[PDB]
Amino acid sequence: MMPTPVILLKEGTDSSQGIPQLVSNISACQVIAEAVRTTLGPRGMDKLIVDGRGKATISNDGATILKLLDVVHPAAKTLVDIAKSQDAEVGDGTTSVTLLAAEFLKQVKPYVEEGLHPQIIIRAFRTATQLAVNKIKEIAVTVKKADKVEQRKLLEKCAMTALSSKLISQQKAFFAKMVVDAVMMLDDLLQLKMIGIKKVQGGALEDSQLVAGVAFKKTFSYAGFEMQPKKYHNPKIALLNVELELKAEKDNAEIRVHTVEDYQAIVDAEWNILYDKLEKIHHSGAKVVSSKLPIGDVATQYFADRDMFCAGRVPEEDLKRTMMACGGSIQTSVNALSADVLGRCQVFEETQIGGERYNFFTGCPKAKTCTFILRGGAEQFMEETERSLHDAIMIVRRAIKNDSVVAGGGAIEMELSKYLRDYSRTIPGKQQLLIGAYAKALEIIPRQLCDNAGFDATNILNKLRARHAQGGTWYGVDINNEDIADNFEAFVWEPAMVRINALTAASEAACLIVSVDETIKNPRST
Amino acid sequence: TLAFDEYGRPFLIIKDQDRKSRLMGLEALKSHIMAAKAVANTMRTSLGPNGLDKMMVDKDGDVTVTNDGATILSMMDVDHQIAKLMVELSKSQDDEIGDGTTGVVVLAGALLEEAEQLLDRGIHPIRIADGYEQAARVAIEHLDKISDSVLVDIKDTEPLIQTAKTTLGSKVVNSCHRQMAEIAVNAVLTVADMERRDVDFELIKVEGKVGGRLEDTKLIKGVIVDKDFSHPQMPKKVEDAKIAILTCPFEPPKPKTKHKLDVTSVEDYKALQKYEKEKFEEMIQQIKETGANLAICQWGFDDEANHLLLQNNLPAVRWVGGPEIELIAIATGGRIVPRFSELTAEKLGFAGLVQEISFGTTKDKMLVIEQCKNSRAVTIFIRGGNKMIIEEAKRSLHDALCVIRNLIRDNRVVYGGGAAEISCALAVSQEADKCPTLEQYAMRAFADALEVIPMALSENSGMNPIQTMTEVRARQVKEMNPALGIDCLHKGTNDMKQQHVIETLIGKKQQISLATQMVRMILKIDDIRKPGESE
Amino acid sequence: GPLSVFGDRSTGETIRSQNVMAAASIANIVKSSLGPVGLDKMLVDDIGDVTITNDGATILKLLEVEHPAAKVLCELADLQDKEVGDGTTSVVIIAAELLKNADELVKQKIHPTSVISGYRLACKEAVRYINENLIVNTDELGRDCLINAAKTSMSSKIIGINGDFFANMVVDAVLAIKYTDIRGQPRYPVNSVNILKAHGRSQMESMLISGYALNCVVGSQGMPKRIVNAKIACLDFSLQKTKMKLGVQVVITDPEKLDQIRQRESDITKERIQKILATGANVILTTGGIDDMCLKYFVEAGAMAVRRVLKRDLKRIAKASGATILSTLANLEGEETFEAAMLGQAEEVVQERICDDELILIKNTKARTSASIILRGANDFMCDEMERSLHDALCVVKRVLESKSVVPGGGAVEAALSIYLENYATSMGSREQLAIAEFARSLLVIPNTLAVNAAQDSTDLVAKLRAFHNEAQVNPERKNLKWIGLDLSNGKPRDNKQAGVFEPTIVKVKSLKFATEAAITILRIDDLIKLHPESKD
Ligand SMILES: Nc1ncnc2c1ncn2[C@@H]1O[C@H](COP(=O)(O)OP(=O)(O)O)[C@@H](O)[C@H]1O
Ligand SMILES: Nc1ncnc2c1ncn2[C@@H]1O[C@H](COP(=O)(O)OP(=O)(O)O)[C@@H](O)[C@H]1O
Ligand SMILES: Nc1ncnc2c1ncn2[C@@H]1O[C@H](COP(=O)(O)OP(=O)(O)O)[C@@H](O)[C@H]1O
Ligand SMILES: [Mg+2]
Repeated sequence: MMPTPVILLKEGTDSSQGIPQLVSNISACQVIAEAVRTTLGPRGMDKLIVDGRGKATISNDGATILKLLDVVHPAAKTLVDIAKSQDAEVGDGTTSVTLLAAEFLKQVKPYVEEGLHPQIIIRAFRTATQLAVNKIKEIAVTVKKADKVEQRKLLEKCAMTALSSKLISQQKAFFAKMVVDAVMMLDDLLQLKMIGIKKVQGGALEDSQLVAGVAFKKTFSYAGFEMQPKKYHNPKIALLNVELELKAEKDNAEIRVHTVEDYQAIVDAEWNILYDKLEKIHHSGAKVVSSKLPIGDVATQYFADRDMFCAGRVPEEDLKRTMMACGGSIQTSVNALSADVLGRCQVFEETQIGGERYNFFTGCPKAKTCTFILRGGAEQFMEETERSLHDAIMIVRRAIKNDSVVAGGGAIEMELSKYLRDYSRTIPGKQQLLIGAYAKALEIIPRQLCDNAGFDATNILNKLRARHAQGGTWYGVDINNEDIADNFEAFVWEPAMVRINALTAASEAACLIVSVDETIKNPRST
Repeated sequence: TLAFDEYGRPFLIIKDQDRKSRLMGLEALKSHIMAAKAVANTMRTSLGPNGLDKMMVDKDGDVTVTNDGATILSMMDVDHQIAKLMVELSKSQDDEIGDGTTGVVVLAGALLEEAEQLLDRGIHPIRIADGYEQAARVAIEHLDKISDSVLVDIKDTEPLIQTAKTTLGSKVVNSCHRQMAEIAVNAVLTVADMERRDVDFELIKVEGKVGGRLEDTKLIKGVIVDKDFSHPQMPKKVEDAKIAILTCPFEPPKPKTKHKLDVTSVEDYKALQKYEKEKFEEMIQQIKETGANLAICQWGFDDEANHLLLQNNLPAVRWVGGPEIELIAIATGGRIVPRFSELTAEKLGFAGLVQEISFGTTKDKMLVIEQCKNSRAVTIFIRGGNKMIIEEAKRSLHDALCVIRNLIRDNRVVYGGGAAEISCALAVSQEADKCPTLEQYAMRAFADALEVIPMALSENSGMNPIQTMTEVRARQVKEMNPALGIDCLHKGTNDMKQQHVIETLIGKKQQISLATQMVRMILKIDDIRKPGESE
Repeated sequence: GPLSVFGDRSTGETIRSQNVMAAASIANIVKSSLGPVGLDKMLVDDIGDVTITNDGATILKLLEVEHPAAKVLCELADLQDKEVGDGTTSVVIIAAELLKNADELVKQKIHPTSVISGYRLACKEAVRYINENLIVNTDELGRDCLINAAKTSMSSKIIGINGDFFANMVVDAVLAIKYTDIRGQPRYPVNSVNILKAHGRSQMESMLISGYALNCVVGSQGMPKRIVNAKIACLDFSLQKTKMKLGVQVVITDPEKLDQIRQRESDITKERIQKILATGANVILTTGGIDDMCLKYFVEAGAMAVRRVLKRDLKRIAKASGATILSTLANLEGEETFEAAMLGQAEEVVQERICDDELILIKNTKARTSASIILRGANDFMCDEMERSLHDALCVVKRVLESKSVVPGGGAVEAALSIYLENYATSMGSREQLAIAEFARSLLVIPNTLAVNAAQDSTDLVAKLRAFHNEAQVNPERKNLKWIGLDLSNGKPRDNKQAGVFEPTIVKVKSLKFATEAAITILRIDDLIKLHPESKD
């Protein structure tokens, strides 16, 4: 009843102001944190989100669940972007970054309702975060005896905990051994495009395998592929970027002929153009032909008579992996074919895995790439297995360049609460209610390890705060037994930069929510 | 409150949150079991040789009577994401093995029904899922105890016929239970590469035509295509065919680019007539110089080239498909020639009785190839009384072609009829006491769910489930456990070794492995984020 | 499969989070109207009526609610008026913060029955500590206790002036209606004070009428409107013409007997009016009705007659003036006796000018010397606010004179209970110590709300507040820091003993008993079923 002007404010916009705006932003982050709350820990469940088209996507990753909720709240989009940056920087910090940033707002939620101008909270959050990321670097263990069997065992323990809380229960010793062997075959770039993860429907998780070479899906061929048998003991691969069809036209050629004696010479020349390209592939040992451009019926029957195999319409992502596997080079022009541009393998067969055919390469010792073939019972089952595989790969990718690891579980998150509560009792002012509130907010990572399976989480935090204040600093939460356990001796490991980027992204997100005091939304939504 | 804050502001998190549906509760796991048990109770009546079929109607009004579990769940309009995973479970069994697509859905619904009473006792759903992995591992190792086969693909086809009779015994082909079982055995061994243990189903052409009966289904060694003789006075029977397979149409050679050929004088137009007149005499003479008496062409014929076939006594067919002529060159041993100039006597195919057979009053006239010479491609011609019995026989015999393929991949067998499920249920119960620390109740729920498949065979056969299963299971403990199951007419004794009920090892190995992993993905879920209305 | 109810069912932590937001939706409204720095609100209806008030009972009664957990806190404010009368913004904030801190406990997988049993050990200990740490009864301070307790209630309202004008009128009103009872019970019925409203001069012209102020008119404009040495005749029967009942009818058989019956309806009527007027009665109060024929007998004899007065107003006049409420004729088969010795007495009955209305005043009533307060404000919105603020001020001095015990206000009780209950939770606390520790933090919201509405320092003034109360419990050197409160006009902890910030004991004892009991009922809504409205069938 108050605002009735002749000319309105902007158009029709509503804007909240002050203290009711800030509690509206904190309580909005609590609702979106419930979609990643039950996905923490090995006893954490997954979630299924269906869109309007009917496509079902079952996952437990924070970067997968939060992107499918279609959240339109302005403050709640901050917790989605830190789950996207954790997947882009680390790859396995996802559900922990979103839930810890919501606790930084809920611990100051009784403090923002009673005074406490938020510049003191931003200064206290940046002070506690810099001390938290420094105590991790001063306690992260490392070794000086690398390039041995001990360094490979360090990469396997970080991949088993990365494969934890996924849809893998007893296949931790089988899958994580293949993840470490996948990145050691790569070069010194650690590119994720140099490893193919292809899903084949049909088969259990034990039927999966890590191919040392490459394997493509055997796309649409022509008449002549029931010939050309798949038994090669030492073949050569001709990677091409040319068309092997009779109708290869430059789309601007007009062959004006004058007589019938020269008219037949043009048609004989069009076959002689295609057959000259096939003679360049021949007489060089290249029994296997690969090209991203299609091959017609003429060149398919020519290779069947000369006992040669071909494969057309190969995707460009597969030919780049095939080039690094066999050690050759993709030649667009067939005139420059030699022994230096062809590939070399040992076993090249076309199997029948999952009903569909797959042409797999194996036996090449100079393989700078690999291919991990997944076999599952559903399309959404293999998509979760692919999403769980990317989290284990990106952990062991960062662990090579930085081998400093910390203890898994809630071992680091509890001892950082010890060093911050001892720091808060040595400084005067209003920071005792904010540094200590930052330390109590870090204790939810051992809470969600217990609240997902009961475990009497109130009594298990009194044992964690007593063990870290008395003895070791790597005591966490045991999952099989309902007690505290040393996670460093139980081989529950994780890299140190997983928790460094988790504390950095959660603090910068929590400092952004407390810094906005007005929210203006324009009604034009077309 | 929802859609409003305590300060009066509107509380909107996601878009269209008023028309959303979210369940975490304790009934989110209960809604997954009741949706999966109704699929398992539907497929329970179609299990075993006394399993009754189901009538499926498509969206266009087409009716297909199906019995295999792969096509039943695939042709549904179920908009339920838990039951959609049961469709992909039966599809994954069909793509890998292809025999237990019905039994893998009843087994998955049995593991979830036993987990419902375990959920009310306070057990965590992942703790049941971790207990099923330790229980299914015992069922895999116990299934590899008794397994042997003596198949040599020369004269010992008797284990191969009795293996295919177990797959075909549950379908509607029990009238041809001995005839059609021998068709699927000889169709695989003639096309399989025993050096690589690889079978290609592209070489086995499955065609069907209405008319005749089910006993008229023959294994035609060769190819069966729709014959399209352009001349009606063509001879309809070739005794010794030198088949000239070509991929060039009987026409003057047209290039692939734009030509726009210029004609200036009348001497150039008279040169056009002599160019085509000598071209049709060149394409006909180059076939007759090779000694050929039959031609196959992918593309069409000209009218001028049709009469030149009759003058030279050269029958030829017209407009054959893509992969159809690929099967002719393997069955006859010839080569597919692109042009007419590359024809020779070495690229010709060899065939015996080449003829067309008219079926009643129709005008199809399919090709019948009787004689051959070391062909690696066969064609099964399925006949019947209607299209409902033919399309089912195409699905029934495809399951018989898959169980022979699984014997070449792995030559180990088991004994079906519920004999392997009772023996595997005793192995989990013996290892449940070694040790009953935490997962004692999860392993006993696995053994009680493995007994649902043999007790479903006792229900469909008119017997009693708990009366017949208690007798068979007790006889395997009092002595050494034989191949002891059940049957419909029961064949006298209950010995599966004497009744010749033989199933593959890797068929039942993937039934326990795929149903356990699909249960783990529907037990490890505590939220549903489905929308509301469509629009 | 599931439940086939036609309503709606929501289980788990959904309703456990909705009841806290339902209680916080009510507490965030009334948080801006607490303490001397509190501000009033506006209650606009759909018909156009505007109600400006700041009391916690008047706001929540007119405000419509829908949630079942919201109706508990709204009915909690209605009970505070009958039991205490000023304690009706502080109970709603405590009972909602009791659910906010208990929601943080049940999210830690702590069972709510331990929180319910933990709250009962902290509520009974809070009453035990407040009854052993009082300063003094009403003997040492005397009249200074009644004035300082009255000014604490008026500080949150429109009558919170720096002077003692409204404070002295309330104490002189309760002390003039001292009604003794059996077994030594000096009762003070505050409902007998007729609080009247009139849009007139400023608030400093509010008259304290020693007697009673009747809100009625004389009627006929021929009666003397001022009678000195008046004799009040309180009676309840309509002075109209004699109408026969349903069982009696007039069936006449003779036309000569017609006019004698018609004159008899007024002769019996005027026979009562001549025997109640010959006994010296000058003022006649009637709850029934005096018609135009009977008004002539008061103009002719020179008496005042007031018609259609309230029944609740006649009992306050007849008890204060010694009059007897007579309904009919009586006294052992007497025709017309009226018991003339039982007439009331009054010094002066005068109808004054009350800004374009008529108001009848009775001066000192000669028997009991009652009191009535006539309020003066700018508009009708201030007069409705001045009536609610005066009625809450009358309930404060009523409980102090009845229960001679006062506690220091301004957050001094909530500061001492915030530290004593933390030490109480450490002694006998094994599993319910977390509920007693959160009972102390929920009580701290009363000094926290005083710092927010004053725009002062929040986390430093209350931290300095509990610094003095901690030294008063762990350092037994007679520090006397149990009366440390808040100075909201300066922003520093002050001593409420010398400053005169006094509150009654049962304004916090009954507040902590009603808020703890209301927090138990809302803590047991783990399952909630809402059926569909059955309106059109
Ligand atoms: N064996 C184990 N014992 C106890 N805790 C474990 C174990 N394995 C994993 N965890 C815990 O499970 C959590 C999984 O976190 P995760 O969801 O992977 O984080 P992000 O989403 O950032 O990848 C880790 O914080 C870790 O402490
Ligand atoms: N003669 C027989 N005696 C007893 N049981 C039989 C006999 N023939 C078939 N069965 C049983 O009938 C079942 C049929 O399963 P089926 O529906 O074919 O599985 P899928 O759907 O995977 O093909 C088999 O599990 C087998 O044990
Ligand atoms: N002079 C003062 N100094 C400090 N605090 C005061 C002063 N006067 C009143 N208060 C505080 O203001 C509060 C007003 O409470 P109030 O809303 O009247 O409760 P209710 O709604 O039950 O009547 C009291 O709790 C009291 O502590
Ligand atoms: Mg079968």
